[PDB]
Amino acid sequence: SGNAKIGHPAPSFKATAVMPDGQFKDISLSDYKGKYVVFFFYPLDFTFVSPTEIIAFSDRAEEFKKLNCQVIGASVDSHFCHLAWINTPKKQGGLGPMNIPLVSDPKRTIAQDYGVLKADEGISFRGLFIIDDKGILRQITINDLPVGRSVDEILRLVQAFQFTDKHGEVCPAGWKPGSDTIKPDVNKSKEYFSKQK
Amino acid sequence: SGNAKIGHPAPSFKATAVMPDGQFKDISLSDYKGKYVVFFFYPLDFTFVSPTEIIAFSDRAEEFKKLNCQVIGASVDSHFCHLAWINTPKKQGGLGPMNIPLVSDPKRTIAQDYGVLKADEGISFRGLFIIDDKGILRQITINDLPVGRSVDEILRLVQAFQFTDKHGEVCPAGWKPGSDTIKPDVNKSKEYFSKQK
Amino acid sequence: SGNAKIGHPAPSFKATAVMPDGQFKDISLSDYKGKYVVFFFYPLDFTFVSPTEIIAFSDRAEEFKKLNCQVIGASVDSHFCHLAWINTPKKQGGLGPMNIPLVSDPKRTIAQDYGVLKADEGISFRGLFIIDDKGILRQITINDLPVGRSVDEILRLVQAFQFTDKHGEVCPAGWKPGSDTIKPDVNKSKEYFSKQK
Amino acid sequence: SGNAKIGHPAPSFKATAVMPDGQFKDISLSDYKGKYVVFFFYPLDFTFVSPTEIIAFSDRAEEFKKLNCQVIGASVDSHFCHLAWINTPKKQGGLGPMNIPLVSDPKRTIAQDYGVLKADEGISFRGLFIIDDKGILRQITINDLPVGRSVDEILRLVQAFQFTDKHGEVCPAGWKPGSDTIKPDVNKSKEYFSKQK
Amino acid sequence: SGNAKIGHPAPSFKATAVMPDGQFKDISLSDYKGKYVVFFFYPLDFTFVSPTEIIAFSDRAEEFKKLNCQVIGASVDSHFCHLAWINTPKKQGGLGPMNIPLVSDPKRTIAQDYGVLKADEGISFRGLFIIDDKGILRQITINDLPVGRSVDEILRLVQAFQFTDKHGEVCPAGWKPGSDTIKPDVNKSKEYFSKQK
Amino acid sequence: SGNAKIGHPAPSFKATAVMPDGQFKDISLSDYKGKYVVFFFYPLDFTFVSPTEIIAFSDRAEEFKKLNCQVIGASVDSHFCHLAWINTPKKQGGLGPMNIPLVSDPKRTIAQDYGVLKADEGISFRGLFIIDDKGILRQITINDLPVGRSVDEILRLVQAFQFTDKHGEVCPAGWKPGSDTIKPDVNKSKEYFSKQK
Amino acid sequence: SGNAKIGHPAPSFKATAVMPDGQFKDISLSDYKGKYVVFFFYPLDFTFVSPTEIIAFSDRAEEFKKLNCQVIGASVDSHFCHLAWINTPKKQGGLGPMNIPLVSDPKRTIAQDYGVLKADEGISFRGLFIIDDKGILRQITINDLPVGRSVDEILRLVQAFQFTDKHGEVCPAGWKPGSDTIKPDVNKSKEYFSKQK
Amino acid sequence: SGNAKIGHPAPSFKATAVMPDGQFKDISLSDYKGKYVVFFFYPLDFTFVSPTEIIAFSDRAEEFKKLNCQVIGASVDSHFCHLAWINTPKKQGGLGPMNIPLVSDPKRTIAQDYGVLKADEGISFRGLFIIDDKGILRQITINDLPVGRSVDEILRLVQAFQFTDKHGEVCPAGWKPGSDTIKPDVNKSKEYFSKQK
Amino acid sequence: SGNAKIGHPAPSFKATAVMPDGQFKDISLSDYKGKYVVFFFYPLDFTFVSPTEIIAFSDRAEEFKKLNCQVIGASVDSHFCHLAWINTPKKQGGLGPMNIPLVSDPKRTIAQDYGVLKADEGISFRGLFIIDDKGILRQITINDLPVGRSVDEILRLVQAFQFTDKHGEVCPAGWKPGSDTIKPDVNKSKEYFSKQK
Amino acid sequence: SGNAKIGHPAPSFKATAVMPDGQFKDISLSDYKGKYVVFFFYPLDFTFVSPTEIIAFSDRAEEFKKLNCQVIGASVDSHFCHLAWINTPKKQGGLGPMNIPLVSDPKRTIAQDYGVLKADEGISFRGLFIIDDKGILRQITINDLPVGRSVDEILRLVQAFQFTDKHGEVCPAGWKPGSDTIKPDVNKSKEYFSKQK
Repeated sequence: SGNAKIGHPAPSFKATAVMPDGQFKDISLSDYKGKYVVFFFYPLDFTFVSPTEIIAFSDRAEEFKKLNCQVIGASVDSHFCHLAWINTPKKQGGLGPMNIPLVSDPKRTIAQDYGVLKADEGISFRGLFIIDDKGILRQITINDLPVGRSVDEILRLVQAFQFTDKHGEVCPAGWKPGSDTIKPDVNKSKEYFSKQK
Repeated sequence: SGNAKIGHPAPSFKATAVMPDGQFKDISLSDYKGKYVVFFFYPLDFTFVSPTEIIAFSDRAEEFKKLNCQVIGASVDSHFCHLAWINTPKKQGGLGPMNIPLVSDPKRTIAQDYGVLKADEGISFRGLFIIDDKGILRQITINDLPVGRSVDEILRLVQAFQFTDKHGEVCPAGWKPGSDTIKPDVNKSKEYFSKQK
Repeated sequence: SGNAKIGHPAPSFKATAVMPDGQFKDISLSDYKGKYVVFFFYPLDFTFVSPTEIIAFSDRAEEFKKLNCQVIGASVDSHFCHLAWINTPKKQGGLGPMNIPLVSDPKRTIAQDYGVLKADEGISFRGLFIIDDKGILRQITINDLPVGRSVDEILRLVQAFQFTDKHGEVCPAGWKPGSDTIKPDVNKSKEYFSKQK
Repeated sequence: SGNAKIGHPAPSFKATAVMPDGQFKDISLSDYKGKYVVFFFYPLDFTFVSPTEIIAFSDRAEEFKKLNCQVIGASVDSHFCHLAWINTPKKQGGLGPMNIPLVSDPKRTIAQDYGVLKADEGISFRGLFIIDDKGILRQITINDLPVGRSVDEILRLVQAFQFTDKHGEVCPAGWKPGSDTIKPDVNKSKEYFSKQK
Repeated sequence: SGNAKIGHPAPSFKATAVMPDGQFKDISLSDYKGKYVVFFFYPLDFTFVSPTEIIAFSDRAEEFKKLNCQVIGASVDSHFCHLAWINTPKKQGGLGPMNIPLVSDPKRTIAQDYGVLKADEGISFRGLFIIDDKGILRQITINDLPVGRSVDEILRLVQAFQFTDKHGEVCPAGWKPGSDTIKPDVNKSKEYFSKQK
Repeated sequence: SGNAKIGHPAPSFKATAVMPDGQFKDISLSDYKGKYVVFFFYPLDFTFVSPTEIIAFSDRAEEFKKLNCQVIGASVDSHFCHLAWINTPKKQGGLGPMNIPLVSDPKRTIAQDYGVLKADEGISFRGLFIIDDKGILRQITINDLPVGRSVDEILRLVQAFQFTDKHGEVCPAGWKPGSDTIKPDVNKSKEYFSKQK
Repeated sequence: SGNAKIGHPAPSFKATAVMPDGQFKDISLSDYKGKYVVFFFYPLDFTFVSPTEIIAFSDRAEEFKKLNCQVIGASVDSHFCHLAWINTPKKQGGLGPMNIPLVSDPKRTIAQDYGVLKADEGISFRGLFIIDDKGILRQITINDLPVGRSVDEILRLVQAFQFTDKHGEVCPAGWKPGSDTIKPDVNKSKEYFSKQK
Repeated sequence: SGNAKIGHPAPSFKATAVMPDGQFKDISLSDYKGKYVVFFFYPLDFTFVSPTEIIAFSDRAEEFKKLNCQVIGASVDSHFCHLAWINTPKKQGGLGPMNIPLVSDPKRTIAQDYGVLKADEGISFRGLFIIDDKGILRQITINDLPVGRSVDEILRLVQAFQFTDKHGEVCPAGWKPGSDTIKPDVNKSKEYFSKQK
Repeated sequence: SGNAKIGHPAPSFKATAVMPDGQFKDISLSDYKGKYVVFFFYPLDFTFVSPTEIIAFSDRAEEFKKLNCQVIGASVDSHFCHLAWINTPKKQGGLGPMNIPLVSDPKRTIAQDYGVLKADEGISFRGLFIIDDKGILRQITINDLPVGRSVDEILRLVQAFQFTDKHGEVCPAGWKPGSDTIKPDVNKSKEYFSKQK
Repeated sequence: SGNAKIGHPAPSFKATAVMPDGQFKDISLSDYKGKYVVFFFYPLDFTFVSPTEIIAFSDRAEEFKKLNCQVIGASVDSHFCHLAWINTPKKQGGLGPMNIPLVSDPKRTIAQDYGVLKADEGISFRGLFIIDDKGILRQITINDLPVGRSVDEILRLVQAFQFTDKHGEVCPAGWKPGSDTIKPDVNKSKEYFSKQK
């Protein structure tokens, strides 16, 4: 969990990234205070699972946008290496044009802060972080190096967390838009448990 | 995450537990050595979101068993409390009969070892952990209190890691049984991008 | 025991509690300045000796009210577990309606502060503390698990104390209202010593 | 309480004491292993509440021997001061012939180990420790100066404990020889709850 | 010696004492400012050598008042014990009426302050401290437990110092009033050595 | 004071001294085991109250030899300074021949051990010690600088100590050879308190 | 400079490199014990001054080889990066085929060891070290980011060092093969200075 | 190395130097802001590679002045040891007149600050630091004792840096005045790369 | 050297000396500010080499006066000792009248300061220090115990140091008044060296 | 001063020196255990007092040779500076043919050990140390820079010590060969003091 604890302000940071239009702007998590943010880390540039999951995100970038949610990727590689990677063709193992910002963390501080730094390699694991509109860490997901994440599950989550923040109800197990939620009140909750069995 | 580090042995533990046939028993992580384990904490017994997750896991227990994987719940609550809750009918917010064991971590030391303890409440967060038959932790998943987790996603994840553990290939984003995988070699990986891109 | 010392103010604390009217409320020791307080811990909820000790106190609650004294009980169990227990009938091992508020000490801090923490189990022994309307500890009592306490001996004590408070005349051994008291002076004490044998 | 923790070996001690027959003699708490012990402190000699306590314990010392229970009393006063006090007629604030032994804790180390020391004046409060035949502390009772203790209650305790020892069964609230006990098992306990109320 | 240094101000103290008249009165060493003071300690109350000493001073008291000198004795025994001792026919070791005050040092602190505390026994030694009107310790005497002190010799000392305090001269070996003295000047000294041996 | 504690062996020492026969030797406390010793310091050589005090001893040397007691003097002055003082006419303020050994402590270590070292002046106070044949410190006497000490008094003591040593009785206050002693026993002591007045 | 000190063994290291024949190999600096080594660091990959420096070395490699001198390049970038770079057309800013191993140092330990890490960027400066066939560092050269080094100069140094390692003489300023060298003696030195200056 | 880091203000210093014009003078690196400074250390006065190195800089000095660059030499040798040497004809090994100041560092503090001190001998290595007009160090060159340096290379470097300084373009390897340079921009850098092999 | 640093303010001190005109006086080194000072130490009083050294300075004091130089003797011996020793016939190993102050350092603090205390003895080595008219120490001379210093050499030194302070010229080896001195200039020094052999 | 202490072994050292026969060699104070040794420091080569001092010792070298004493010079200057200055003719300010070795102390650690280092300047005061054939320091002489030492005296001192070590007598002030001495015994010395006055 590093220094990022769920329920608390997510570790801040200011890094150089590759915007969805080429060119290098200095992005800060803080610049998004007001929008949800799916900040995810991936191992190394020019590897395998990575391009598959980072492309999967850029492509669906719109779906997240319709949720006032800004996705943001990051690795320990330099921005120059990031650019070179996006220019590389997909069929060739590259990312190709991106609709998502890609952050570089060559100090590995952003990594240490989020506790996803595989020290023995100076690499970061497949950590994903869902921090909300106010800056509070709401979900954290880490996978070992051989297994990619699921944009769908991560979408489900954001919607989920966005619901609760505005309805004072809680999302039962495996909730999805339309599913039954429940009132977190000893009495009021029985209106949910009752219609179960 | 506290002490649990993906890629290393999952912190061990010895704790009292209410087995599926009712009745207590001292359980140890090691006991389950040789098969996958999905260890998951939930804040408190008699709550609202928790009951849904725990029950979802119980019922889907066979699915996990087929996957040669043991599901184990966990909470700071005492076994006496656990039992009492399982003994409460579902329509009253109770668990009902269980197919899974519910460990009890009253010294809050286990939650500690899994960096899932919400110190300001002596209660754990909605953290999940999947460790493999060799004892190494392969994936940490943590949710803020309001949003329940997804059994399907965990199943996907277990299947994933298993696939990679026995095949020597890696799993692309969103991978599921049937999907294409990518040979983690610089060259032999083109056979994947050459089409799956 | 712990930070609780006979003579000095009683370790402060603020915890959630289940109010007599079956309602959650954050209570503080301090909110009782001006009244004597009998603060007692009990191992766990849904146990055996314990339910006898608190119904004892809950039933004979008026007897303390007469003596302007609040009886507050507490264990490390969640206020959800607490309510659940009070909702379990007595013939089934429950508590049934209470006239005494029950407190949840999940972070174990209150038990640690009063020295009644049974480390190796994250449980509290059966410690009872009687505190005067000024807030300073007057009498402390701890029983090992198997042996429940005596609601009469507390009654006796809470009375003997309020007596010394208003008379500056000490209570001899086995004292009870009506019993002869002895004057704390070298001479005015024989008025008690000669009148015995 | 000090180094005195219930469930653990009661703080050892070796002091000079004034035997029942007069005659001084260094005795050690270990000397009484194999027998239950009622070790109690009293503020000072030639005081008030105190003698009412040590004679009461001395006279009913019979009932304790009938329980293979040794009673020992102590104060920071020297042994020469204890003899002089047993040799001072009751009717004059004195003790008179003693059945139980009184130990002198001049260096105050014993009061410290049991944490009954009232530092602000080199005196010990009214603390009582009922320790058993194995040497483990089973009950701690401590009183503020103005209020003497109850030999009946301590009797009840020394009785209740020995009961639980030999019966692996537990004594409810207010238990006294004859009254129903309860058994520490979710099912068997019902036998107790099923009745009462 | 603990804190008592010759030539420096004697360690201050404020203890409860049994006054010559009979009542208990807090007394501070400073209270006797302006007067000389012979302060002495004795092991215990109800001992042997001790009372003989205490009695020697309580009587010769006048001789001391003559020398504008206050006398005070002390032990670690309580004041209650102190009184009980004076209220004991001197025929059987009591002290009987006292013209001197008996100081109670239960905290063992003032003793510690003079460095006459026999820690291994929590009892003081036969320490004698002569501190003058200006409040500064002028002489220290300490005897093992067996042998008492000498009111005579102490009287010679008090006498001696006072002399030098006024005449700016020094008293040679075993000097009693009326004996030659010597002017502390290389030259003026001759007036003594010449008239001597 | 210092390390020299009453009850334990006197701190050892090996210094250079001027023997009663002229010429120097290296003495050690130890060289005197089996015989009582009276070790006394004195401020400076060629002073006043000092020679009066020291000559007093060399003279009565015998009365001490008779008690199998060796007397030894010490100051921070070199041994050459000692030898020059003895060769200075008594009338001139010298010592003249001596029958007592005088040791030098030019490193103040012996004075520091006995805690008679007036640091601010690098001079030793008027401290005297009496150590038994077994070598343990029995009495310690220290006077400020302007007042000598009585040989007659430190003679009585040595006799008082040798007595208690071989008789099993204790020398009351003011004891002197031939005076009433008393047996330290609650009973066998009354043979003394009774025959008082 | 870091842990690199001319005169002592150059800091040992083992990292994954990309060999000339393409292909990854874990190289260790000891692997070349026996031949001179010109180890050099360069900022990042896909930069400017850097690739002009690296291909300049790959192209002139044979010159070093004739000198039994292994050359090795290094940067913080991953090996997958170093590979994607060599597989980039020189005109495209790439490196093209390479004739020297390019080590990866993602943990910045190697940089830190040679003290060429630019902390504020986690990028290495343009540092080059030339260590001999015994493993000891003989020369260190470092340039601020914006100015590339000069292969000619390196060549000259390697020759000059090798020259001295074999001719027991020393190379003067500006020296190139076939230039006047000098005897490190006070006399044969004149052989240079004289017929010269 | 030491306290000198390229990118930061070059360690400061002030020491006694022999001006090119003979006669002492306390020089300070700060006296040179506004202009580049090539600062070089050398082992010892009256050595071999040294004279050739310093005499070499002394001569080409005009080429540096041309470049608005001050050159300064330094050794642990005194100012006197220095002068004597300069006042020695080259044919004998001396330096002969100079056009460069020679700093003296008997304290060895300037060397430690530059990390060029050879502790085992209290002599420095052949370290040369070229620092710019703003005080910030730009290049560090250190050779082992046996091998002299190239005044040519320095020259190229001082030139190279001055260039990058004034032009905002980067100098490829080997770069000399006239040589091609690249625009440090992803795109604009291409107009140089396409012009290559 | 202790704190005695050549070229630094000689260590200050205030001690009780024995003035020439008989009698005692608290003297300080700052008292002699304005004149040169030859502060010499000597082991012990009443010894051998010492008096021969001190009466040598006493005897030739006028010569040091003619240079505005105060000579001061020092020893750890008390001022009383000093006086007795000066008041002892030379033929008897005494000093006889003294025209020089003899300071007393019974606290060894002054000796520790001039680092000449022979700690393992309490005595001091034959150390002499000559400090100038500004308080700065200009020469330290200390001999082992059996070899005495020579007043002549000390006179030569004072003359030389004073000379230098006046003519800003250094005195060659062995210099005496009238001897050829040298100008501390590289050039103007040839006036000395060239006029040599 | 430093680690050099009169009466203890002289701080050992090993340094390269320039033997009288020219051309280097590494000597160690140790290479002399058997011959007296006069070791002297001088601030700098090519200065002023210094030369006059060392050519002074070098000339009278035979003086000590016949006293089995070995003179040794030293300074921070390199052996190279040493030599250059040696070959420098006296009339130019140089030394010329030496008959004494001149160790070199570039580490400035030998001066440190001899507490003759002048830190602030990196030089060493004019300190001279005469150690005996057994390695123990006997005399330390240190002058401030401007004033040279005196061979004559040093010669006198070596002679003195040799005499004391050889005859068991001590040398009064200004002692020279032939001068009489005192037999270091109280009475025996008397045959010296009488021959005076």
